[PDB]
Amino acid sequence: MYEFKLPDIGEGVTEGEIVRWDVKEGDMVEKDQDLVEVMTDKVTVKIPSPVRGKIVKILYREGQVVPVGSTLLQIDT
Repeated sequence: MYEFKLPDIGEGVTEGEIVRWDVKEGDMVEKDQDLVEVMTDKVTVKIPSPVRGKIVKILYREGQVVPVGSTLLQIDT
């Protein structure tokens, strides 16, 4: 039941926008994927995913913007 939340690398920053997704619902993933881009204010930064398991469901879609402080995906481990 690992909950993945967007960490604040920079200052406070209160915004979460998804430009590209590296995974899809109903598919398996391995601890080795760095094709995910997360935009905070006005910059694109790539970060590797140190997690693995099974994807249950996706509540967020491409082009969706929401203030920082939520889980973009529920994953069982």
